[PDB]
Amino acid sequence: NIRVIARVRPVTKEDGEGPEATNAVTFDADDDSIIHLLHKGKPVSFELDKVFSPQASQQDVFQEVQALVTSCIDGFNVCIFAYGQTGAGKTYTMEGTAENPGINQRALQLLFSEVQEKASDWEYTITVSAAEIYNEVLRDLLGKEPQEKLEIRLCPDGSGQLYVPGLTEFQVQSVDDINKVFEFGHTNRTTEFTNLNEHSSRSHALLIVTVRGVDCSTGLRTTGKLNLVDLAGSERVGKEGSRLREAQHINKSLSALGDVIAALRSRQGHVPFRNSKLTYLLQDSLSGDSKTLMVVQVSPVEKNTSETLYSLKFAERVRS
Ligand SMILES: Nc1ncnc2c1ncn2[C@@H]1O[C@H](COP(=O)(O)OP(=O)(O)O)[C@@H](O)[C@H]1O
Ligand SMILES: [Mg+2]
Repeated sequence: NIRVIARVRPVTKEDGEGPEATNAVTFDADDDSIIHLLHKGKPVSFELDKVFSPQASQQDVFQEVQALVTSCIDGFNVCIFAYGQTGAGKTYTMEGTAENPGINQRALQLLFSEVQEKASDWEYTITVSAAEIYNEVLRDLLGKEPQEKLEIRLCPDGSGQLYVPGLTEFQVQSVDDINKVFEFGHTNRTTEFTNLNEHSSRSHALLIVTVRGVDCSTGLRTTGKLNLVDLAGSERVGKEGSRLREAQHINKSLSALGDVIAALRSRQGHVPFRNSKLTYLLQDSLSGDSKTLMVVQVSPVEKNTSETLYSLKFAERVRS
């Protein structure tokens, strides 16, 4: 149910030239689950569920996702997380570019094509919401300025399921529709009266896709949730006051996410969902028969081996 993989991005301009850009990440010839880090002259090795090299394409990465996405059609819930330091490629993996679309566009494209193949008795509705978690505050990335703080409430039917009053939902039917939603989101982040955080690297951004089906011949209903999560950057911040508090919020929320996934993966009795807004919000898409994919992004170069080490230790911790 719970899988942890790493993606090593290629060298970027930010990596520079000279000794700092020397390669530090190598691999095993036979086992694609192994990653080797050279850290301050000493080798450290890690085992994950799968490791993607700097040659891995967006399509290669999506092969880890396509089966999860089709299960949402059937009513399963899924979370996909991108984790790692700012600059390691989280947004590239999740959103991609026009020339190289990421997981978000490929997942929605696959949902639309799967829906189009269902029998004529079925009616599917696909909607998207987008939310920001900044310093444990939840706001609607697609909401009207000034965006209020949102509450996470228990459904009043006693099911124990959670909902977010006032979170906006956009109906989408095509990749062109989702592109229009994403463009609106980008513009909406920096309006004059916004309460959204300008620095995307310091907040968790969640794209919540809801897939609702009804078999119109019987009234049978399915509800699948696909949560596409571009996490705040994990890098350590050297010792603002407000910058430090922000870094501490991020550290505690990411650590809580790791605690929750590790507890779920090991099928321990107590899963501490309540310890963070992110894990509490997503608990119905993490527990039970839900499926989770954690994608740990790392830089390949010597300059970043401290943060690569921290990121890969996080990956091994949640695996386990
Ligand atoms: N797999 C990849 N292939 C090519 N370029 C990448 C890849 N991952 C990241 N990049 C590039 O690295 C830079 C930082 O990536 P970004 O997605 O902004 O990282 P993050 O969201 O983790 O801060 C961007 O310029 C992006 O184009
Ligand atoms: Mg980013």
